[PDB]
Amino acid sequence: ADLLANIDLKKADGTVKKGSDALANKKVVALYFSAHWCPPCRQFTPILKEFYEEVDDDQFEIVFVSLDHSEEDLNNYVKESHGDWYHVPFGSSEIEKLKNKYEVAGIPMLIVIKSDGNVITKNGRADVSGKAPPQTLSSWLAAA
Repeated sequence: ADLLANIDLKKADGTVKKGSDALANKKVVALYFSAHWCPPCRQFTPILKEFYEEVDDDQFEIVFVSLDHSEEDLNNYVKESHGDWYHVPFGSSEIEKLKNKYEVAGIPMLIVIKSDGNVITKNGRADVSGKAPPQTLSSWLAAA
């Protein structure tokens, strides 16, 4: 089973294919939940692009799941800052489905999954950047 087998996924060049074709041979997929309106998001995205380009690994893929408020904002964000990975089209019902499935509210969030959808780690952001302020403050509070 692979999570996104039947979902339309798009690249910056505008081409669309089904997840069964886009993510074939991917062993690890990172779901990146983000939006242009979010200042921590905009700071993390270049660090994510650097990671993606350094590893240069055809077993790995990123899928952007946008919390942007319009298709214009989604597309400009991708063009301005993202590496050459896939994203879910604006307006797709899959955006909400994925947010619900992974319990995403606050962003940025980088959820690293097996191709079947099981979570490897919800802490993709910290693994990539070395930092994740909400989770850090939460463990401080939980010790206080």
